[PDB]
Amino acid sequence: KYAVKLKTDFDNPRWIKRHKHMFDFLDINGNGKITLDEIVSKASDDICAKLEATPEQTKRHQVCVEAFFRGCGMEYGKEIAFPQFLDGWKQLATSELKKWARNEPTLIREWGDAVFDIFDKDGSGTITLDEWKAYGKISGISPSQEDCEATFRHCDLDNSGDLDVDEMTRQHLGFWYTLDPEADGLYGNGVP
Ligand SMILES: Nc1nc2ccc3cc(O)ccc3c2nc1Cc1ccccc1
Ligand code: NA
Repeated sequence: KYAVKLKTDFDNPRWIKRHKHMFDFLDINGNGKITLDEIVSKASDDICAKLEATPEQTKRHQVCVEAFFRGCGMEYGKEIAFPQFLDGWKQLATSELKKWARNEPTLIREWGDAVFDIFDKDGSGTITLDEWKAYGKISGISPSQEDCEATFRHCDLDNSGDLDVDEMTRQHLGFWYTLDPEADGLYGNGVP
């Protein structure tokens, strides 16, 4: 009655290969295993150092990356291979889509909040192309300057050509969770 079907396509190779691409990126030494320890050191503490984020921003960012990948079933001290990684993404995505439909806070959005906070010079919550290019290179999500520019042509921008968190979070829902065709090309040619 009150039920609505959630947009998912977890059996599609295009969604599987998206997270396989990122898993290999996390799998620095290419041994097929990753840990939450490495994610939080690389994907958080080391990004915030290069971005010169404040200590509190560094802490808040760590809390959000920590919580996000715990929603994937990862815990400190546990090695994780891709099959488990992808099964956790199925659970994470399904959970996140329900929270979103119910207007409950989502891990993807809070992660986005922590990132935008680092680039919130004036408090209006804007990310400029130049800021994104720096993030994309430091986080490794988008080192190519061309890809970063494609991301901004792809996204809806404000009057200054800038980007806000709601937009990027809605893109992320389509790109990482549901495989919405509207999110295709979010990172240009950097991520399939
Ligand atoms: N910066 C990222 N870092 C990673 C790192 C590993 C990932 C592994 C996945 O399987 C899927 C996505 C990612 C990932 N996605 C982003 C995008 C993002 C940008 C801004 C705020 C929040 C997220
Ligand atoms: Na590894």
